[PDB]
Amino acid sequence: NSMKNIESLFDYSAGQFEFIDHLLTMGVGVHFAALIFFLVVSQFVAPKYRIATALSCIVMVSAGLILNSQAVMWTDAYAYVDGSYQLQDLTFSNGYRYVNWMATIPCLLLQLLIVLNLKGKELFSTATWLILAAWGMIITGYVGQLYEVDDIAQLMIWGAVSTAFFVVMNWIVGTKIFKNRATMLGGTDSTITKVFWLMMFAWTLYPIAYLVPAFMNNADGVVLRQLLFTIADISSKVIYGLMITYIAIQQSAAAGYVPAQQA
Ligand SMILES: CCCCCCCC/C=C\CCCCCCCC(=O)OC[C@H](O)CO
Ligand SMILES: CCCCCCCC/C=C\CCCCCCCC(=O)OC[C@H](O)CO
Ligand SMILES: *C\C=C(C)/C=C/C=C(C)/C=C/C1=C(C)CCCC1(C)C
Ligand SMILES: CCCCCCCC/C=C\CCCCCCCC(=O)O
Ligand SMILES: CCCCCCCC/C=C\CCCCCCCC(=O)O
Ligand SMILES: CCCCCCCC/C=C\CCCCCCCC(=O)O
Repeated sequence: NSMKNIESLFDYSAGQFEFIDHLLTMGVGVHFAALIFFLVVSQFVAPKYRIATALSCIVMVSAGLILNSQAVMWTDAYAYVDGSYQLQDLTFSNGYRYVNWMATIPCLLLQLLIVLNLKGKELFSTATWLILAAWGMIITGYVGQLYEVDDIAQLMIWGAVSTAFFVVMNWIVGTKIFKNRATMLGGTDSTITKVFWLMMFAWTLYPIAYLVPAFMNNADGVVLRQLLFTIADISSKVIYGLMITYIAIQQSAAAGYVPAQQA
């Protein structure tokens, strides 16, 4: 599965290779550092919204484990031989990120629907359609990147299908946001709209990294992809979770929950 990604096609200078290593290991620290934050502030969240901060904790560990896994796979697969790091074993692939997205994405959507104050039949119903839409997006995206070396044509086609799901997923999310923001407390009706636009931006970096094989097929394209993934992870998971947390607390305060009001 690794011989199918462009990471296996190139040698890397010590600078390119250590930069990629430091990106992944930094992501681990950021994610686990934020996990502690979400764990601490959970006590300041009303039971109605407390599940939202817990799903962030799940996202943080899910991300940190796979970034940690990627970092160790990166240093196992390459060895500095004759002035460059060269592939040794076949143990590094990006497919492990797509497995991470399969898990974290439902949690990210869930935490959104919860602070939107959906409940009951609508929560279950809206969650089912979004998760299925997201899984169709992720799965077709995973199949396309298997061809990122061999058949760029198939990458583009599977990329097109994946984007169809992505567009439908966003129209559902946005529609639920704009039709349910008048229900949000403490002024969080204004914050949620900005969260939606934070999503649009952060999530759109992924398909751009997905296309790096097609417009920058060299060792600097590999660095660029990881840099885009790192920016995207931090905004779609950390910053997004922080703002979800703030909305969960603000509404808890406006709802009379004392620990939130005292914070
Ligand atoms: C031909 C080969 C087979 C191709 C097969 C894939 C093509 C269908 C792709 C997208 C349709 C998505 C439409 C399904 C979503 C409609 C339901 C929905 O979105 O409901 C949300 C609602 O707002 C919550 O209550
Ligand atoms: C790969 C080939 C396929 C490419 C074709 C892509 C077409 C892009 C069109 C729309 C994007 C929709 C973005 C979703 C933004 C949601 C806006 C929204 O939800 O509308 C407001 C709401 O309905 C009020 O209640
Ligand atoms: C870590 C959190 C999130 C939300 C990751 C999201 C990933 C996407 C929105 C990926 C999208 C793709 C598209 C739209 C088409 C090319 C294939 C991708 C799966 C990379
Ligand atoms: C088709 C794949 C299955 C996906 C189905 C998604 C299931 C989601 C179900 C409801 C989410 C409920 C969230 C947990 C309870 C918190 C709600 C609350 O107490 O306010
Ligand atoms: C772990 C549960 C996986 C979810 C399965 C149910 C939802 C699937 C959603 C869309 C399926 C898209 C079809 C992808 C299969 C074709 C790719 C291939 O050739 O193998
Ligand atoms: C993730 C992006 C989703 C959108 C993908 C856009 C689809 C691009 C459209 C096709 C342009 C024509 C493709 C040219 C042929 C290239 C394949 C080949 O080299 O054999």
